[PDB]
Amino acid sequence: AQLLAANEQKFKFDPLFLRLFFRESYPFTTEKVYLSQIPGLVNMALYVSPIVSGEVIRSRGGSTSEFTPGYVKPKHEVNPQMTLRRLPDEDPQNLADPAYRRRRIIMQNMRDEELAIAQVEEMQAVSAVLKGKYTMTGEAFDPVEVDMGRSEENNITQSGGTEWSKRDKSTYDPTDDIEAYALNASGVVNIIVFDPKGWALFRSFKAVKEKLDTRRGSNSELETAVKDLGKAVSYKGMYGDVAIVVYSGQYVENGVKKNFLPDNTMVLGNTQARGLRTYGCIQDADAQREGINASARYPKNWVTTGDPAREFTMIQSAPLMLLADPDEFVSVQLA
Amino acid sequence: AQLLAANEQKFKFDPLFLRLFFRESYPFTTEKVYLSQIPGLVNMALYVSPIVSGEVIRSRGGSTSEFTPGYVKPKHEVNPQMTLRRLPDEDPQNLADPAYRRRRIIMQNMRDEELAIAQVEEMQAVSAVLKGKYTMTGEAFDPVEVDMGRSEENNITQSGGTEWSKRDKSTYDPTDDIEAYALNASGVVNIIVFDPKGWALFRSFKAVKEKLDTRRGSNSELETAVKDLGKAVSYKGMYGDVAIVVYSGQYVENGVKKNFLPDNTMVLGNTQARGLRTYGCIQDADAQREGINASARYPKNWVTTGDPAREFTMIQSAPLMLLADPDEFVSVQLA
Amino acid sequence: AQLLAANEQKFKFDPLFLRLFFRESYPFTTEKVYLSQIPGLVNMALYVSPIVSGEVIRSRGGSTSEFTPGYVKPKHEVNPQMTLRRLPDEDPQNLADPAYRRRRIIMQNMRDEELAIAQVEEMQAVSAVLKGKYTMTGEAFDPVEVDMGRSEENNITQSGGTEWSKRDKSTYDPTDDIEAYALNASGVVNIIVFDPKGWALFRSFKAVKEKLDTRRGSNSELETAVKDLGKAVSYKGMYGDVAIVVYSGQYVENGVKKNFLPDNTMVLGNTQARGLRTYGCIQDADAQREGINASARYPKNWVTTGDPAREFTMIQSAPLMLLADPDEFVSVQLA
Repeated sequence: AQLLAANEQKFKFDPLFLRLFFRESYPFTTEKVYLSQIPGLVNMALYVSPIVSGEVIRSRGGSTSEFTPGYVKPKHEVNPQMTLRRLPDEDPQNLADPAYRRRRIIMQNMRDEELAIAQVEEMQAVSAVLKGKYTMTGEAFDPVEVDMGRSEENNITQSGGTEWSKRDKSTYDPTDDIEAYALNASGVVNIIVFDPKGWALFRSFKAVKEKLDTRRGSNSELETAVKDLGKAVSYKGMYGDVAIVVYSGQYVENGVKKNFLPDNTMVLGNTQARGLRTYGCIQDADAQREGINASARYPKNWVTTGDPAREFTMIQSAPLMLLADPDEFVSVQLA
Repeated sequence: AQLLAANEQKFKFDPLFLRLFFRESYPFTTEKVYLSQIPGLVNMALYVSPIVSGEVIRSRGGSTSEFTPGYVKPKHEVNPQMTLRRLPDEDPQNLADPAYRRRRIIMQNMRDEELAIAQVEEMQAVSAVLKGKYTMTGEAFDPVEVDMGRSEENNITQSGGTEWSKRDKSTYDPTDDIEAYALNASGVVNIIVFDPKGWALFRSFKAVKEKLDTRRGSNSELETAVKDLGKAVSYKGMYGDVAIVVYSGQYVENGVKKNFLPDNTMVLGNTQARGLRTYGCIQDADAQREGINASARYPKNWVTTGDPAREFTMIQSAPLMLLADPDEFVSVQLA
Repeated sequence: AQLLAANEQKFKFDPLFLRLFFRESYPFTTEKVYLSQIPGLVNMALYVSPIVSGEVIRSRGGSTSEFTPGYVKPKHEVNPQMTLRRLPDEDPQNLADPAYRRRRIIMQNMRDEELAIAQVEEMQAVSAVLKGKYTMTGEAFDPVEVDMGRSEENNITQSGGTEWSKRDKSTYDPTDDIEAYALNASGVVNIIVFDPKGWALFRSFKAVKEKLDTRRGSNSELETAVKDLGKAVSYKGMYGDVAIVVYSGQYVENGVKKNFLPDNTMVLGNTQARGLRTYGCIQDADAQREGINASARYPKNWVTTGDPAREFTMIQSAPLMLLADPDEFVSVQLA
């Protein structure tokens, strides 16, 4: 059987949300995820004369704690009938070796497994930053709710008398409307990432293209962080002090593709916003014995006997994406 | 006769369709091609409970999983009278000996056999992704039809009603048309490869000229993948987010050179698409006897006696150029 | 733990459809079943000249492929407490040894495995040639559809138009109706398989009673099938050139017995009709580890650890009882 240390992946393919907002991670050593354990923020200094001692500082972070993360654990078989990919310039002599073929199959199954986990880790992020409400469902899970604690004003949808679709396409300037939306953002807005269906509406305005300086090179760091996803994400240009990204990544259902975002929607935030990546206990009998109770991922390979007689490789984790200031992003439902 | 070791070519000149979309290859160990063994696409992760239970994931192949490969075995003769081409740095003194003349004519036959096979493979790939459908024909061979499953929404015909050739060349902006045609691409496009004749009408508009970039290219390693194909491939620049390539390849029929693409056409798509390069078995006694049934190419040299007392060279293969998702591209039929 | 050498069933008990139409069996080597790999029939040898190269015959034709098998795996436990079924003409002295008693109860348990899988094969076969369409389903196995391609011209229902009950049971003749039913058979028909209570009404006609022949012996080799399954199969005699046989077989559901053929049915076919007996792979780690992928049955004895700590016996199969051509039978729904 493959050793547990066979974890040679080193691929970082975070789809534009775990790579820009949810950088820091907090794996937990307890089963449930207790929100009151995060480091939190800090008071100013509390001036004190240098003859008397000062009160010790204590930061706690959040009140509602007893959350519960999902415990996704996809499996795969290693049936040695798959037609292995012809790696460039590899010899055919090595392909005859059963051990090398088995190792190649295990390595490909690891990639397939890790691409299956990040889908949930990004669906959680998308759901968190659209409404601040996110429920976990699935067969045999007892659906668990997650209330991030959003305000109400940070969901402004254009549904009044005048919308961006049913007005003038030559004289209207959306700068004022965008600033009005970003006023209640509890900070300086920096990213106005679009869903391309909703993007095409904004793009039609000439007042946009008359001032959208879409020069190549976003800010010298954003395009460095987003070139890896040449399939899903794209960069439009700079709208002055802010940049525009078009995110079109799709999450696959049992057999069908679906969009992460509703088509005619946009969301505003910052690249410096902090997003928690809290995990939970990897409740495994062997993982407890190897002292890896608190960790991000946990591969395992075993050989089953008798009824489902096969060899399985499984990846298990516990994603409970969170935010510190959920009301800093504003998700505008366009029309 | 020269042995199987006469395979010293190691030249990678696959022309823009086997290198940009069909990079990965899946040679098979059976007469036909079955999509069941193909890894396919990863599914969702399916939240489950803790160690209580766990369900096994199987990656199926869908509905159709049986295709017939396009077997091919072009033959050449090695008559030691053909006047050798004056390749540079070639001394005739160490050339008059037949031991070198034959050894070089063998290599020349290998080169043009491989060139013909690779060019037919590219023709197959273009016929595949220009319209989604495909066929196999030929004298002394049973016709075979191959259907990728392209959606009808990805075959936009420009001739109907609103073309590009009948608009003002200084006021009409074709960005809106490109956006409207690339909206239904099931993924952000970055490659808008044109035709040598089809690019003229697109570029004739003035609005493109100022916005169009020529700055040597700043997209990716794509410029390196283009510089090797200096003859029939030209890289123009930036449309703002996508790259522009004008490709004017040619292939030799019975006696006439023709282009791969229909005259006034263009394609949009992604440079990160998944293009299958499935191959059948090399149904030869020696290949099976040497365990080389699963391979992309098979050279062979022998001498037949009695009626055709001549020495021959063969390169056997069986391409079935296939595309994972045909709906990731848009084929605009310009007019 | 008994090894795979415990294969001593030695019982040939094919019930009248695996013996009359589905004689030829073909265990596949791929998980899914592709009919484009069936050898097919053989034609007359050409009169090739002596001193000339011959021509290679191709034993292929007819795709109709892509059918998946209905994997079946019934378990049993071998707890040594049950009173052993004492076989007639056996030595009772060596029954004292528990090691022999366990080895005998293993085979007594294996017989039930074989019978309970033969019943599933009969369920596959009987209604295979009754409509063409076949839905295989059950718990822990999602429903699967298998369609032969029978035409509506081959499934005449007597209820359409004129019934048979509302007719004179002493003067009317069904010969014209029989010929009309047999005209759309794409081949001569000589079997008139009935249902006993659906055959009583057919026999109720006066002319049929004396018209039916009851001569000794079948045509060539039809009485041979009767001599084996005499409990539920009866051969009335001759009806010109078509044989009258009555199948009153039953299969056991959980605790109740059901008849194989629905009430009012009669099938018109040929004894030489080709009926496939395809199979799937033995999806088991030990099967690949011992190279027994292409097999119909697969015994296994093994020991469970911990929760149901017992020793089990299991047989795995994959019956996909299939017809070479759906248009060789006519299944009249009597009325």
